[PDB]
Amino acid sequence: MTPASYNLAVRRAAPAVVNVYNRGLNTNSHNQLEIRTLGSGVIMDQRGYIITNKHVINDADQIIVALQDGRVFEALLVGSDSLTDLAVLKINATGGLPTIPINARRVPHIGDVVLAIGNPYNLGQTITQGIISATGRIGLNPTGRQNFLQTDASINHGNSGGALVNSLGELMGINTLSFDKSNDGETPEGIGFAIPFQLATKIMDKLIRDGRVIRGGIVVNDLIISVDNKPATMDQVAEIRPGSVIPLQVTIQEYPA
Amino acid sequence: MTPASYNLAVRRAAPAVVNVYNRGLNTNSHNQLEIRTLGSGVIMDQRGYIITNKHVINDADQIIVALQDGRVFEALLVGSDSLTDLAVLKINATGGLPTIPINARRVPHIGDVVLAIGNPYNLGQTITQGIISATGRIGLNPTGRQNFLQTDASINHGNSGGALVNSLGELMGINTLSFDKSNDGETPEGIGFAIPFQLATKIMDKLIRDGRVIRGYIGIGGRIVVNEGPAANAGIQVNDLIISVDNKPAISALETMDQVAEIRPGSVIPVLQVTIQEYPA
Amino acid sequence: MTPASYNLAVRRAAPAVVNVYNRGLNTNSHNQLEIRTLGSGVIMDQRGYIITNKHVINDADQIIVALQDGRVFEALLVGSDSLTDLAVLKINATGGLPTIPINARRVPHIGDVVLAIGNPYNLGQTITQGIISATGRIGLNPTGRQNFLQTDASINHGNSGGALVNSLGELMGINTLSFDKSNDGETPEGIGFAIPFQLATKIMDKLIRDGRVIRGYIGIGGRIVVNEVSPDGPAANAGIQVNDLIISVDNKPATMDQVAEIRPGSVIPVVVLQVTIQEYP
Amino acid sequence: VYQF
Amino acid sequence: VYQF
Repeated sequence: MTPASYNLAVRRAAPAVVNVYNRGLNTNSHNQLEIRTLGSGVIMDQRGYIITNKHVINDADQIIVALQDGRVFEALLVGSDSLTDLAVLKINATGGLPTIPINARRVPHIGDVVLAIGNPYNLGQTITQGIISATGRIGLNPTGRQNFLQTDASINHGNSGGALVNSLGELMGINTLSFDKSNDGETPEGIGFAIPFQLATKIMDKLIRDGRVIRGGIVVNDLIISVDNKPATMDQVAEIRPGSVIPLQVTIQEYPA
Repeated sequence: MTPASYNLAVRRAAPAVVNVYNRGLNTNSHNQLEIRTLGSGVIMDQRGYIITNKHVINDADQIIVALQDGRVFEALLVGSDSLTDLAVLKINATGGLPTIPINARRVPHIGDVVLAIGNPYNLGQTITQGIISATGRIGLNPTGRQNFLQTDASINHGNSGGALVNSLGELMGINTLSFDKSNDGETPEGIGFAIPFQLATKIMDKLIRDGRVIRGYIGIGGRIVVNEGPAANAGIQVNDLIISVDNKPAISALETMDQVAEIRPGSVIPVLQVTIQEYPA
Repeated sequence: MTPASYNLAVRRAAPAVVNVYNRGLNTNSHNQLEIRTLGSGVIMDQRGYIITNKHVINDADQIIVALQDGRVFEALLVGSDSLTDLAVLKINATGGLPTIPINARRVPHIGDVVLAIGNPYNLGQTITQGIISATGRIGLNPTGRQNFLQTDASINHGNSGGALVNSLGELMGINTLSFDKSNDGETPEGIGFAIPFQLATKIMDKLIRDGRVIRGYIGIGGRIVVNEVSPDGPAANAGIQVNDLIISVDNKPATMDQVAEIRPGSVIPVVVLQVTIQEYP
Repeated sequence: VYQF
Repeated sequence: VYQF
């Protein structure tokens, strides 16, 4: 017998999980190299793109990305989205980059064993083990438009933006937050959230293309039987393209504010 | 290769775990059912009996049960037990019901992987995994003593009344309270308790049968000699022992404790001849 | 079928981890023994040598070791080490002792499932599971270096000194403490440390042999090359240094492991002087 | 101990 | 940091 282990998921995925440092300019004298926040990110491919949470790089003058191999790089903010708290970066690294196992044909199920890869309290890269607790959740929100994976894998400050992989090493999600406070005197335990790797990819490619996110039975609160040319959904509207007319004559466009 | 996953136990057991809402009258000013507390429950068998925690349905003016499949119901409180913090609800279904896999021959082992299934903070049904950290527990603070199963599967507010199942999906226990905020020290991590299924099964039957648990009480509690009641008023002495209660030697005391409790009130019993009474409220 | 379980690891390892109690004579005003602290311990071999944490037995008047089998012993303190926070006790037993399973050729890996064995909050022996989260650890804010194992297996007060084992029940580390962070704003979940068994073992033999861990204090503190934090001592009494590099110490590319292990009292050739190693304060 |  |  051999010790039970998820080392395989570690070897396959961890190298691609990097430490992210959001550095801003301060008034301590001229300190412009002070960390503001820090977190994690995932090298998505050989071109140097990295996914991470928006709140981790917001208002930054400089983003450093560190790899478990030692290398460090000045990072380029290529785009971000306030609705998914997602953000893409780019690191000009030739010589090769370790990448995160991806498997678009995989459906994550509840009960699936997972591992959060990150950099809590900047202690260094750490792996935590849990399972997929739930799917299609709003998480911590006034109710927006996105579904999160819920996990009991332990995530702490510094895990934001890092990877949530399965026992095979396949990206399942981008760890976002950990169910903040509670009502009565009790600290919740084991309730974390990640953005499904599918949404994470749709938003990445969009950010990479338009430098940002282009966002466009059923009754208005009259009633709308259908939209464009298909049954009535409040989700498709955005996936059209600003300046597109569809049946009355209504023309959609940007989703500001 | 394939992804290690306990989703099987999830498909098998989770359909049977439900949301319990403890509603009460005018919680603002005007008469209207307000949601006082949340909880979970487990559907035990097809008749519609559901186990949950007593602390969850106390002072409920209206108890509502919501199935994971969409159905909702007003449930009737068939009964509860304080000494075990167990309650039983009944709902009248007709389309059939998802019931919890129960394997009465299975004996839980320390280290068995388990899944806590419940509705934490009303975020919707969630599953968490740990192991059985310990068995035969909570005897270091005996008042209304009981046996517990210990686990490091994340238990949060809202998980009470819910299920603890093994990798196969079998019911191992009913998640009750969580060891939280010791004193002023700190927040204990991964210490959670559940009533062992066997004890929950014996308590439910009692609740379905009599609407309450009828314990056999005599009158000799000192924390088999009687070292300090209504039953000792005809046959029992003071500082003496008793090899056979009901004229059958149960070696120790704890066994005589349960045996006696298992004895229905009124039944004359030879300690001398004393008749059993019901344990005082 | 068969439930997923780490019970096999529990059955082989748990009998060997003990409940350690620290009792004092000047704790109450009646000078009767009272627990001032408690934690866990691990019986290493049959001579009665048990490893535990220093902070658990510090300044005790009596150290009590309780085994899962019911036996209780008074323990002798053979030695401790601030640097690693390891202590080694000795109970005098007859009739045999349960000893921790050890596989000196097993290399712990990040991702290996591990089980923490101990007495959190004195609830009795409890087992929790997680994985090995990291290796070669502990903050970039040291003082005296000794690296740990990091794990997400729930560790609580009382778990200290206890065992962290893999699925085969092999000893991976000695749990030492759950990162309870430096201040407030949040409670860290799942961050715990343990002294790798290889290190724990070496240190124990050194305490057993010499009653304390003799290291190598040459006299060159800094913040390689001679640095800038503090002033030198007996280390400059042979090699003039206040701001100069250092090639290779003792004929090997230059690292304080050897330094501390060189045996105080031996002239050593340091490239880029003939200094003789001295014992740490 | 016993208090039954 | 360090001290030898």
